[PDB]
Amino acid sequence: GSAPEAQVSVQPNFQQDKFLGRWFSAGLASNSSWLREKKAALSMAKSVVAPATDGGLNLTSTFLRKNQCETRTMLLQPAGSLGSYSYRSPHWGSTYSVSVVETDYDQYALLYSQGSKGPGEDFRMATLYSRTQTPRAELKEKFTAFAKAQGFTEDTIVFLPQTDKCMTEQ
Repeated sequence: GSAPEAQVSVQPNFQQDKFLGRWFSAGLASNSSWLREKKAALSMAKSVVAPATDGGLNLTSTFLRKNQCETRTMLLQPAGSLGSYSYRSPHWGSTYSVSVVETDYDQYALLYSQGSKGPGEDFRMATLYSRTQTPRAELKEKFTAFAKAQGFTEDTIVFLPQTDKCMTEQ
């Protein structure tokens, strides 16, 4: 039948090693009311990408709320081709393909999460992971203009600031 590989929203022959690492919260984009109700609950956010034992990817996401920091692990599998992984929670029954459109850890990275459930149904959600601790108003304009070019407005774009409220490591 068909052949593997599928650049649905991934990057070229990039090195997955230059995509991992502890990423910090920056911004996001999607279509839902919850996206707004979450902005008010802004807090610590740290996603650490790590190779999965099942040849996939296990990233740990940090989150703060009510003076409490809880970590969330997610073991994703390969989508036929490295540089891309889809999360499938059997306990719930929801699939989501995660791809990497762009990556520039030196400043930020572009993620792509697709949602599918039932006859068709498609969802678009981009994740901008900022590895820098010094935002640039010029980049903010570069990001806003980018999402704008994709026919998307601020109404479908959330902001995820970064704050050292809690952390620990060697």
